[PDB]
Amino acid sequence: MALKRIHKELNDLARDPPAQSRAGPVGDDMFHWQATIMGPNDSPYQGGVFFLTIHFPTDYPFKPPKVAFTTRIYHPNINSNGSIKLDILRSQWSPALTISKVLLSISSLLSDPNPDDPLVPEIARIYKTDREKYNRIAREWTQKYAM
Amino acid sequence: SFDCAVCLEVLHQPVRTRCGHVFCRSCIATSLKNNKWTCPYCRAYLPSEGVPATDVAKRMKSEYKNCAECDTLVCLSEMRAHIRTCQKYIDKY
Ligand SMILES: [Zn+2]
Ligand SMILES: [Zn+2]
Ligand SMILES: [Zn+2]
Repeated sequence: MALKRIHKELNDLARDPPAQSRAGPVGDDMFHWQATIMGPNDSPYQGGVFFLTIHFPTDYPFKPPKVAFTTRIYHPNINSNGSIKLDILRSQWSPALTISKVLLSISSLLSDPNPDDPLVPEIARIYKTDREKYNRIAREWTQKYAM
Repeated sequence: SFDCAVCLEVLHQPVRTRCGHVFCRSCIATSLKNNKWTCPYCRAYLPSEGVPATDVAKRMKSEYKNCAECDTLVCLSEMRAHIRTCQKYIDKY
């Protein structure tokens, strides 16, 4: 069940590769993937390359994959352990979602943070009251950890 | 498209929900077991699994597709039966 669905996703990724992310299994553990996401243009992450680890559950797609950044990133919805606060990875997961769609949602999160439901309150505070300070710090972390 | 949004394969025994969406019988059943009363595509409230999509099943009897692993041309109404038994599939899994 889950294994065939994961294989199908990998094949569709190879047949129409996305313009701004790559993803695939680590060795021949089909349930353990690594992904790369480009920092979005017009965001403070622009020019950066961010690595993610993906663990699929054995009842996928009925439970969400576990997704975390391994590259350090300064963002109000991603913490120092790489955990991602994103509703489609939790209560709003649906079985029609795919890794391709998750990666697009994470790119959208980088472009447009959600400072009102944050994972890191201190960063959300800066994002809301001093946007250019947030931009400067996020850019500095991109230059240090993602390039 | 005759694909199921849940399993991503060609529909098998398609079922249509009240919100108009069509899934394999086993896919919408398993979806509702895991997240009750909810469409697995549009998240609309669903009071039941739905009804057999006999119109979709009829249309699939005259459609054909090449097997993703052995390239043989297979009728869509028989695609699940093919991938169950195709040696190129069995070989990979
Ligand atoms: Zn299905
Ligand atoms: Zn629906
Ligand atoms: Zn075949």
